[PDB]
Amino acid sequence: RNVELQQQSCLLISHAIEALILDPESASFQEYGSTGTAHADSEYERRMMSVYNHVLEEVESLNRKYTPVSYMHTACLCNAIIALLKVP
Amino acid sequence: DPSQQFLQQSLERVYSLQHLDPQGAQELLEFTIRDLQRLGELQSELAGVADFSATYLRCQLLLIKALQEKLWNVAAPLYLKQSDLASAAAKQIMEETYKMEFMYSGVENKQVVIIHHMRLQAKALQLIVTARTTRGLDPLFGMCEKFLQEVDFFQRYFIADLPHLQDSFVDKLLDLMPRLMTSKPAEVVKILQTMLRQSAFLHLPLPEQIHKASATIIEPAGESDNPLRFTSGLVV
Amino acid sequence: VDDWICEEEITGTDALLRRMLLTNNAKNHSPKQLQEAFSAVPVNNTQVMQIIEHLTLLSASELIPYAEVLTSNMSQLLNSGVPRRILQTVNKLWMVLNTVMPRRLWVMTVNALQPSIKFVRQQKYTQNDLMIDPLIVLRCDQRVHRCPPLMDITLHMLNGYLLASKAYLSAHLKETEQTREELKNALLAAQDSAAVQILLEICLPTEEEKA
Amino acid sequence: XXXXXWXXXXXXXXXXXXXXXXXXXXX
Amino acid sequence: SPSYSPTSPSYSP
Amino acid sequence: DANSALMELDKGLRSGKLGEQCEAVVRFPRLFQKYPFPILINSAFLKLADVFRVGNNFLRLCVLKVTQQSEKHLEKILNVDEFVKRIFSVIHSNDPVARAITLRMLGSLASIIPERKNAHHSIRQSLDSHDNVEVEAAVFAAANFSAQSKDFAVGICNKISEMIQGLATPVDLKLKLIPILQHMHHDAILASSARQLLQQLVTSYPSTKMVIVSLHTFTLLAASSLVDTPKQIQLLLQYLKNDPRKAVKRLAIQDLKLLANKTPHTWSRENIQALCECALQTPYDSLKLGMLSVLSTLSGTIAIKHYFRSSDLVKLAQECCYHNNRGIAAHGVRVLTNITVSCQEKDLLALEQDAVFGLESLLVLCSQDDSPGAQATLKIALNCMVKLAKGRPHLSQSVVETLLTQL
Amino acid sequence: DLAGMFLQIFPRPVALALQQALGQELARVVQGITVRVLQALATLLSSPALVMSMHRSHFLACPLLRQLCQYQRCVPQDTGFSSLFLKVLLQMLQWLDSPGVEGGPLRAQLRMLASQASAGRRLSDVRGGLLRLAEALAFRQDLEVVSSTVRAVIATLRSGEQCSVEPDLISKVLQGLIEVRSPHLEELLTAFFSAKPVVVVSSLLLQRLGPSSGLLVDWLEMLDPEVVSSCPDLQLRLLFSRPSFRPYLLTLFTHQSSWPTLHQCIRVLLGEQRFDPSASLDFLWACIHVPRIWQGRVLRVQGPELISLVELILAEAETRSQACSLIQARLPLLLSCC
Repeated sequence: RNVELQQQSCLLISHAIEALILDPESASFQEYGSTGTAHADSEYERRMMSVYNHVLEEVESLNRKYTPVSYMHTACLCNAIIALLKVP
Repeated sequence: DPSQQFLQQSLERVYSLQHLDPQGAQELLEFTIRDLQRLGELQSELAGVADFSATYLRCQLLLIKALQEKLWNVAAPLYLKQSDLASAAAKQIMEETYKMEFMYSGVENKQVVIIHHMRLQAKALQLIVTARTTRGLDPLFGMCEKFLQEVDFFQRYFIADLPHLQDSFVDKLLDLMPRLMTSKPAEVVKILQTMLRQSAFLHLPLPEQIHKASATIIEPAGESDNPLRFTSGLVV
Repeated sequence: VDDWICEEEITGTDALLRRMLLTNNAKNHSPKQLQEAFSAVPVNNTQVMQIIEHLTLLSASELIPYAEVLTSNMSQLLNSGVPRRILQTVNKLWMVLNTVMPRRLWVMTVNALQPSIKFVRQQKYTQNDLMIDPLIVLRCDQRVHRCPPLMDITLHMLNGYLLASKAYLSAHLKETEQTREELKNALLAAQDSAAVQILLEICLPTEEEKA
Repeated sequence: XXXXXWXXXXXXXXXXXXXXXXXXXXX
Repeated sequence: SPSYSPTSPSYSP
Repeated sequence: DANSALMELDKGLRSGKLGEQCEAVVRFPRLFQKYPFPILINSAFLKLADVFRVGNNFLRLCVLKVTQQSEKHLEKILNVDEFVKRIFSVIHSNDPVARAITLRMLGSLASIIPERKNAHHSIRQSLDSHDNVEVEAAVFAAANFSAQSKDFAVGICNKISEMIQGLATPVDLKLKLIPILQHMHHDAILASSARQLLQQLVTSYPSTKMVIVSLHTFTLLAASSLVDTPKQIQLLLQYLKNDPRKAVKRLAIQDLKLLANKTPHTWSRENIQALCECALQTPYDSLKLGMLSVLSTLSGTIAIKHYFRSSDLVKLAQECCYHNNRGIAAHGVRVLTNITVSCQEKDLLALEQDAVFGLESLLVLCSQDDSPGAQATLKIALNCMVKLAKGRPHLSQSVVETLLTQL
Repeated sequence: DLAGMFLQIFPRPVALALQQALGQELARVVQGITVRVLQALATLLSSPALVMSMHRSHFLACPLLRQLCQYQRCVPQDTGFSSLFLKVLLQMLQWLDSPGVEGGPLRAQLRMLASQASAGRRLSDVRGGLLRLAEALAFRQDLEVVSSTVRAVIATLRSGEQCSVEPDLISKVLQGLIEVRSPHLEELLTAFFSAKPVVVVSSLLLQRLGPSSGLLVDWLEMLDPEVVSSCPDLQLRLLFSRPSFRPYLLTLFTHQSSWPTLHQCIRVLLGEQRFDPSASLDFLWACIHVPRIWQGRVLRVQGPELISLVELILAEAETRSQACSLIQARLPLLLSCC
């Protein structure tokens, strides 16, 4: 689960690059994760999925609101880096 | 006939306990599959109906286990197929439905309709699993339209026994079908994912006489290590 | 082989009965309690039934402390009215004890089954004495000759000591070597023949019981 | 009884960890 | 042989 | 080399001395472990059968021990006919010990010679012999062959029946003779006939050893042949509530424990109700603890959903939750916790706090004593409260608080 | 105070502190305030209330009673705590012995605590307590009364020695306990026969027994060392007469009894239709074919003995006729006897 969490972290960063820098028109489909029973076994897993949900919501909320050369795009992605690294 | 009575009792125990938690449903299905397998190993004349019902309950168990995976709790970009379980589950249900339809002698229309219903459920599960891993919109729309075409073919072929499948996958599809043509395909995938979990488990009408199609070959007799020599490029 | 094939499993009934009955933890059963049951001058057969029927459930490793009380009270088991179940159960327990302690058990049983006319009547029968002269085991209480559960025990000891005397004589021959092989073979053959002849004389319907 | 207790259920002692225990225990 | 009856079935190798 | 070692321990079995010959025989399983080659295992087993045929009874017993220790390797000999024939040739010996050893060989070889009719006939003939060791070995061989062959079982069922109701057969040999019926799990009518014989047999011989052995073989038949289970469960409950002996009740308890561990889904609500009623009106803690162990095994399965307000199981769990015995308390707490986390009905809201305070009382009783038996109940209670905290989240605060106050 | 916190608890963290103090005292006793708590509870229950508060909050009340019982059991030599606890339990039940209370776990816990404590006393005499048990069996049901009296009789036989046995009274009491299916039947038989039981068990078996017949058969096998050794008339009536447990007793008697007993049995059986012919012929056929006789490998009878055998076989033939196969099966025995 820890290895899967790291893989999901870098997948999240790659998707955050793609959906709001490279091609916001082609990307940002109905990627609404069915967050029902969050059966996270550890506190670390809870923090990682909370960070993932927050970053995905920020990406979806800032999908096409700006031109692809944006200060908000770099700021939200570059603070997603901080949110991912804040949890030890 | 104590064995026939036990088979009926185990099947109705499965049917009448379809309101449990997923773990309890998996436990009940595993218990009944084990009991049906051992009953087939004991009563020879009921072996065919025993493993017929066992394959049906294995299909339902695979569907339940696939619908309770960890991939539904993660988003589409965070989905990863290298730890996937539902993709193999849909393929296994397809194989078991074909095995059920064609290696059993005593099948009829009243069983073929449930077999094809389980095939439709497996196709829907595979559609949602493939929709999880697709980022483009047009291939997802393509096999969503193909799946709706398959559902239309099913309602056209089996229109006679449609009023026997109460609260199932196909009739609850038929209620929402005019919405389903006009819905965006990602919303179609989402409503299918939320509607498989709410679909009611069907019942198998037990055939009077049914046997497995069995085949064993004896003349090759694969227990001799002596090679069968011949000239290269010629025939043996 | 008869002392070895009895360890072969049959149907698992004994392990089942041990598990279902030895867990009663009625720990009153002891060599002291069984000795008090035997040593009652108004002797009661019911209490010794209860104790040895409990003893049959025990393993051979945990039947070791009961060997002395089981052997040394075998003279009372010939006393003209002892029930057949007591004798059969004692024979069963002796056969169980024979699988783990036979070299001691044969000496104790031979010392127990003496006629005991005198105070000891040579209670100092050692293992060396019985290996020197295996026919000592036929000099029993003479009431055993019509007690089949004790004929089973004495025939077991007789066969064992007849087998042991061959090894003892070979060991003594090699030790005192520092022909005699022919004389040893003649002694062994005459010893087995004498044992067979005494056994056949036991089979005779003696004139006390004839009329 | 934690299902994920590392110190507990030490019946499955490894090779490196056993040697590490032997080296850092008696010291 | 003393271990077999005279009327016992013979063993043919 | 494999064949070199085979010759090295093969030269020892013509030594004439019995010691080196038994040396040579009992070295064979190590050779089988080192060199599992079928063409070599075949030759080794054939010469083992030859020295079995010509050797004395102790050598035959050594061959028997080797055969028992090498049961997985004797399926790969493939010269079965002559090997079994040269072993079987000394079933005709006038020695009953040799006949017994050969019957034990046949029972040991029953995995690779099922439906071998002369072996069946030899077992049937030796079951009526007058020598006790031969009859015991025939019982062992019949128990082995009934497990591996149904054609042996159908006739031997009638034979074992007729020699159980035959009163010339002694009681101890009857006791050894009952568990042959355990292997009647081949045909439904065969299992039904075995159950009828066992039903007549329990009431015909009401001895405590007889009822223990007959009930255990009836339940092994019912577990192996699956269409016997509800009537076996109700028979066990009937014998648990009616037979006054503690040993019979103890077998009924451990037997229902076995049947609940194997097939908990086949328990009806009436069976759980009868077991609960048995646990209410018993005066002995040693039997109540076992009954609550069976009910706690049943509580962790889907049998509770088949069982389901405040029922007799809930009242029994509440009563056994506050008990001076720590094991009974642990089992009652386990039942209460399983009922609480099993469903979400309105009735369990009252007994949720009952489970919490029973957990706290078991903690305050099991912590200061340091008994080896107290640590098991402590582990049971702490696992139960872990399950209570995880299954139902809201009440975990009180569980954590009482752990902190107990620490 | 103490009564203040009892009124604080039942009508909640103070209960946990009360529970911890009880746990502390039990820890000190087993290694190196309970009496004050029991005195406060007794003085509070003497004044008429709290019993409905403890009934509704049974999950705070039952652990306290359990801790008090554990303290009572850990120091039984401390006389005064046990007696005060017994009066507390009896008063608590007396306040709870009401028709409408909806009693639950608390009432059952108090009932089992009372059955553990008050039934541990030793009754005065075996004869008087046995007569009391006979009367309690004889009124109608009295299951709680029967349980208390059998516990008292068990304690009396465990502590005291024998008394005026009156075997008719013992037989009547055992028959009553069998007919009411008392769970203490095995204990009562063990205590009775630890300190002529053959006559009692034989008369019980000769008389419905139902599921309790197996215990009596086990005792008859075990207390009687042989099968027919003492009061032989009852044992011949048990074995051969015109019972479901009879073949087990026959199997015992064929292999457990001695040769003089077997010979006397066949003499009195052969030399009136008193005996069952099927059991008689089966017993004779098994006696001829004892495996001890034929191990490793023909009985002479007298004139009237052989006569009595042949009309016994004929009587078996007519009682089977109510075909010739059983006559043919009995022919080898008449051939062997002649």
